[PDB]
Amino acid sequence: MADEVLIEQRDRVLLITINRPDARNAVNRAVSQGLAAAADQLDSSADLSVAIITGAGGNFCAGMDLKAFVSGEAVLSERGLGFTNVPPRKPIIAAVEGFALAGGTELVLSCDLVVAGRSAKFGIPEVKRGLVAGAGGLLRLPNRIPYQVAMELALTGESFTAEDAAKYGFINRLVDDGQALDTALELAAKITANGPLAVAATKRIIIESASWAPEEAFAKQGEILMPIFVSEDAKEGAKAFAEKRAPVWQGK
Amino acid sequence: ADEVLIEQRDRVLLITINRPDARNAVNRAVSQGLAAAADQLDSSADLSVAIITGAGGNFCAGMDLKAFVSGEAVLSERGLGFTNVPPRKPIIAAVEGFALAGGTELVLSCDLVVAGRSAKFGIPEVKRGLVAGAGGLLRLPNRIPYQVAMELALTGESFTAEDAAKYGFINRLVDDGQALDTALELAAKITANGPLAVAATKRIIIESASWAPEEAFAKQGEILMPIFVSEDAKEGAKAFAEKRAPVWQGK
Amino acid sequence: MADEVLIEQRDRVLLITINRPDARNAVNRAVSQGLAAAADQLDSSADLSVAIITGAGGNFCAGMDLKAFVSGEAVLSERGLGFTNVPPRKPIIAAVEGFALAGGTELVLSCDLVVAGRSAKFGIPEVKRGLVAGAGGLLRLPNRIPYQVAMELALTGESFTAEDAAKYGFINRLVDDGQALDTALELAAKITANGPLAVAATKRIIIESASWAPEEAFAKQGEILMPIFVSEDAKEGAKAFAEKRAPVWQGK
Repeated sequence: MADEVLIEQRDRVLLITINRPDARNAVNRAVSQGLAAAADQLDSSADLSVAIITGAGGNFCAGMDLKAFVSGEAVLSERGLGFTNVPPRKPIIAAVEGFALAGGTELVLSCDLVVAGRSAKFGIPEVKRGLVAGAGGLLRLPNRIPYQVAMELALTGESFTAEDAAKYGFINRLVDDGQALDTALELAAKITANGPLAVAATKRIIIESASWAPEEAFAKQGEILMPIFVSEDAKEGAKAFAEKRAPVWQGK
Repeated sequence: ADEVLIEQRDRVLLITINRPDARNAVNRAVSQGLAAAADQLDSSADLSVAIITGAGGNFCAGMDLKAFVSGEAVLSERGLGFTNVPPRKPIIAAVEGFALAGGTELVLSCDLVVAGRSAKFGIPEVKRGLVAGAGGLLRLPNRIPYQVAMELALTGESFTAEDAAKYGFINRLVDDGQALDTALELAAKITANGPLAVAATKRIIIESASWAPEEAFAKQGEILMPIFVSEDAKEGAKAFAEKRAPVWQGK
Repeated sequence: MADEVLIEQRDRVLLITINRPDARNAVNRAVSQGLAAAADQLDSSADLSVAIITGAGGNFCAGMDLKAFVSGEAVLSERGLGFTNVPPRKPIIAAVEGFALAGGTELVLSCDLVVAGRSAKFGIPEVKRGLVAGAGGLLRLPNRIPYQVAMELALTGESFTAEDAAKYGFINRLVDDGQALDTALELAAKITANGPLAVAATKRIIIESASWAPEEAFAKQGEILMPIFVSEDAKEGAKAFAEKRAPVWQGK
């Protein structure tokens, strides 16, 4: 059987495919560990700038594999359910088709950007069973869409589509079913044209800044900016611009 | 009759401000009765959700100024009714007609909003040289886009349910007079679910805004633990697997 | 050569105009200092309640003047690029036409309200040169429009129009090109109609509340509120309302 997580490098893009189509890409031990390792690979390899996560067979992820867990498999890695608890540092785009409920929705929420087929289905249903979502969905959904919409969805546990969520800026690209990956690939290419460390540092500032004291916010930002300003890539950006040619990025 | 009416319908507490002739302004009896309602909601295991609405087609005109001026102690230990310490369990505002000033701050202390199309909101304090102090400024810029909340707070202008629907401030937008009926359906969607679960989900959504990132999952975990050992959690798994409805206890 | 920053008072409104249209109103030292001193004037003058900032000759601001930086001008003032890092205490409206990229966009984000001509062009393009935007755009854009859209624009560096951005609440008044100043003045008058101290304190609570611990938020608000309750304007506001006459504010 093919690997349950596929990993393919396309220039500065790392394409991560959950590959259990007959289980709608539910997260068992091999998927959780494979996704954690992809995150590590993305962040540790200089010639990568961005990742895309997607699912084989027109479904993204049914969430935790309850059957695998009940048999005795560990579904959590060091980064949580795949990487829900500790998403990667470098930018990652979720390319979502079809079923993406529950842990699948929480995995989507751990990503930075979302490209989705219009029929793609999301949800945080835990309260229906007298449970509460614990893989970050409650920490993040209320910051991606309007507070009262997120609250409604979390309290009713109802499903919602990419098509419905597009008005709230939760869907960076809304396309026809079947188009999410090719669209994600284009968006990734727009990002990887830019300075590798600069796109990473930008993300970092955006995530960390909502934790900073206003008194310190500019100094904290400045700490992250400094290495960028003196990077080799920053030199090449200016040089390439003067010379009317494409920059050649190195990630240093 | 009583200036605040309280009615239990299974797991729903219906709370009605009952001063229609005063457009349901908050005097001492109202503020105290709303605070007492919040206590009853939060202390009663057989309640999961509340709905707050106003008698006679208006929600709440805010602070009763005649009461304030005549020396009534209008603020309760939870603020203007419960603006400052809102209930722990989920609550829905069912808003018709006039909902200005303190009334808008009362709406903003709720979690979800069902409104008649013509319902009127606003934070008009600056027009009188005052500042809104019952939570409006702390919450409105987190419920609609920052610059829209800023604008509304600085001009003091009124805005309707219809205008605000565009920003995700209105969970259900209904023909005028239908807010309570629609809130009762929305409430039933939530009371269908685990009582402890819906309260804890709300709790995490609220308190997460002020957690250090590096401690967010640990803080969250402290709220989840009592849930995963709850009797409702066990009943939810057994009810699903026996293809029947769950019978909740709030334990 | 005219002043690089024009300043005009209309009743309680301070109109601040960046005046280097030859350079598309790029910020050199003269502009940065002019802008900082205009902020100071707004905040220290009791008979002012609100400002409007705009650019002469049909664009807002091209951002940092590169010729100036390169040659050695100390462009950053005490308040940043003009006043990006420490904006005015009192409310300020950006009246934006035409080119408003990079530093210009961050200047806009340092204001509280935006009125823009529909073809106005914003952007945070630093990543394209292997740089990161450092004048507050990354601290602020994600709180004005949806998180993932801000993240996207930050990572792509892609320009966006006022027309595009209006759906997100980033544009308080979207108007035809050429009408931004006129409309900003009408909005400013709607604000100056209200208590000067009350509008400033309202802005302060909105900004600073973002960083208060919940259990202290009402007490901290209480501190900013106390001076308002006992203010002379508070009395005047109630008596003018009672009488249904224009209140005459004093700023105390």
